[PDB]
Amino acid sequence: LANSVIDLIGNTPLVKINNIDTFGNEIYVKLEGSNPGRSTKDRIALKMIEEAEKEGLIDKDTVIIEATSGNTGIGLAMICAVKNYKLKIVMPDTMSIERIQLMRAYGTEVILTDGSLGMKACLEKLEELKKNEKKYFVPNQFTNVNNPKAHYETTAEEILKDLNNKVDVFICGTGTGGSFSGTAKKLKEKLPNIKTFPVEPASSPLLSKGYIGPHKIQGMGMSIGGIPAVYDGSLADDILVCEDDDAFEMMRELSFKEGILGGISTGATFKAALDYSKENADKGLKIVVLSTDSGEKYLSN
Amino acid sequence: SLANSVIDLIGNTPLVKINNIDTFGNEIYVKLEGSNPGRSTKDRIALKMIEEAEKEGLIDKDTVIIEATSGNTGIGLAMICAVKNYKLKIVMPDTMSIERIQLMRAYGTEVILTDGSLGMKACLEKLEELKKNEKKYFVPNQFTNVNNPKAHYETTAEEILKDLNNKVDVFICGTGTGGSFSGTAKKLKEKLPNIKTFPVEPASSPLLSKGYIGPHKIQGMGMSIGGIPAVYDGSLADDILVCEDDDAFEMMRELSFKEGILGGISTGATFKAALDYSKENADKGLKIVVLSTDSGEKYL
Ligand SMILES: *Cc1c(COP(=O)(O)O)cnc(C)c1O
Ligand SMILES: [Ca+2]
Ligand SMILES: [Ca+2]
Ligand SMILES: [Ca+2]
Ligand SMILES: [Ca+2]
Ligand SMILES: [Ca+2]
Ligand SMILES: [Ca+2]
Ligand SMILES: [Ca+2]
Ligand SMILES: [Ca+2]
Repeated sequence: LANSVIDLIGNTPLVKINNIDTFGNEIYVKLEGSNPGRSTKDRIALKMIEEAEKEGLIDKDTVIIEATSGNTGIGLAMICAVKNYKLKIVMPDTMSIERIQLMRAYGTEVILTDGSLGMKACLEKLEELKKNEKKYFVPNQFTNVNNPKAHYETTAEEILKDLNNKVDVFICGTGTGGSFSGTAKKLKEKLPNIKTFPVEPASSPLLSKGYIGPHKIQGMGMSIGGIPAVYDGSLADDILVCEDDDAFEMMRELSFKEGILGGISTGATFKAALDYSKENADKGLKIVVLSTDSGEKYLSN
Repeated sequence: SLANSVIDLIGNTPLVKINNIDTFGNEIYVKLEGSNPGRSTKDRIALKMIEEAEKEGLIDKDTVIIEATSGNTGIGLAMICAVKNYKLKIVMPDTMSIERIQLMRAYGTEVILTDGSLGMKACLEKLEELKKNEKKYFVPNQFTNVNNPKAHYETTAEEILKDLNNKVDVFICGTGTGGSFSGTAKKLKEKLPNIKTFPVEPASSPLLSKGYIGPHKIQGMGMSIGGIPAVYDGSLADDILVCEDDDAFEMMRELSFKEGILGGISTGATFKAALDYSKENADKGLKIVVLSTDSGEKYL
């Protein structure tokens, strides 16, 4: 028994890749789409809220307000439904409409900004919304230590446990950089020789080339006007990248060949990992790819 | 939770207690079959129908799998066939959610549509033409295949018994084929002779309770193949429950708003029926289990 869907967060499965040729290394995909909110962000939504509760920052009538590209908003929405908190989300209008529909299904109010202005415009709009709220809490996933800490505490421990501490490589897409940075930090503490790589959009190559651009890999990319505080670049053994169309193609390869329905970022991160495996062919490496969300919410794209 | 493929993730779904919605002094637990990798309970029957046919020698590498479905059985089959590299063709009514078509095609399925005003019977008729064009095929036929209710008899029911430590008073389940209801109820009644088990049908297509069919919006429920499916066992039903379309939608929204449970339309219908039942039997301390057949994302 679970007492609520909150008890279903985490403990997600790790699936081996069987049909796609992985070049003499083993690739495992951690399916964060299995979380009740259908993304890894359920983990950070839960920890950011639970820690704020313990700190006395959230009353029953505190309005939670967050800027998000979607999944953190969905995770927060689901948790706020269970907890009976009021949530307002600011999101760009360029993200999948299914994100809006999911948040609204849980009772969350959505405020939209012009997506050509990036997540920075969301953060600016949130400042305006604060002026009309008597009592609020902003989780601020871009700076809140409880974003990477959630992954340090749970995501990484699950990887270590499921693979019996045999992990050579970990690869993860980045937006805030929290899932990469928190997970890689714990993995590196327990497995000093592991290699950990973040992925970013080839069309918004902030970490690899120093500039941003428009791209279609929803959830990835850094558009707040700098590198998020929760990203820890010292953990990156290299920066990997993926083109928009390659990300979409790999998403369909995964569903056609493995029955794995992941999001666009999963396609991007997996493509990067498969390229890495090919470059490192026949080494018998155990490579773990984080699939951030499931692919259901991208049928409209 | 290391898995060799998504097939290993089928089953062992969670039972969640309802805590915010008023359940009238009984405990209601929802079995969340949306947690399956294909997002419905039909993953269980897709897996058993295919695995049993493999063992029988009815599926070779070049055998085309052909099935009529309202969606979820097709999605389950598609995900399993993707892993196993079998060619799948599905016939579905054009009145079901477009997300069903997109999901099945994502897994590589060829999806053929029939006019939904004609019901599932039209899908079954269309299967005849598809059979003529294939040298090797297997039709799982969820409406007649005992491996549909047997999957639930073997796994779903045992998970319910295990998770509640054999303390279950009432089981309530929506019907389309009748397989999930009939398989699960059969096992539960073999182990718990006092348990009450109820199927739910759409109030506006009350075939079992009133002997006629009609239009409804509770996708996945209802019987439109031209009679009662062979896998439905009406001797297990302690009564026939129903739900109206509007109430099913309202309850779907109540579940997501108040419990953070995003279930399909049939989950709203089945849950509303269980709530009504619980209200009529208020304050008896009954342990009521409701099967939530699928998750709600495909209805957006
Ligand atoms: C198939 C289905 C049903 C009916 O289940 P049976 O076990 O075939 O009676 C109910 N709800 C949904 C969402 C379904 O896909
Ligand atoms: Ca150490
Ligand atoms: Ca290093
Ligand atoms: Ca390209
Ligand atoms: Ca009462
Ligand atoms: Ca035999
Ligand atoms: Ca195929
Ligand atoms: Ca195909
Ligand atoms: Ca009504």
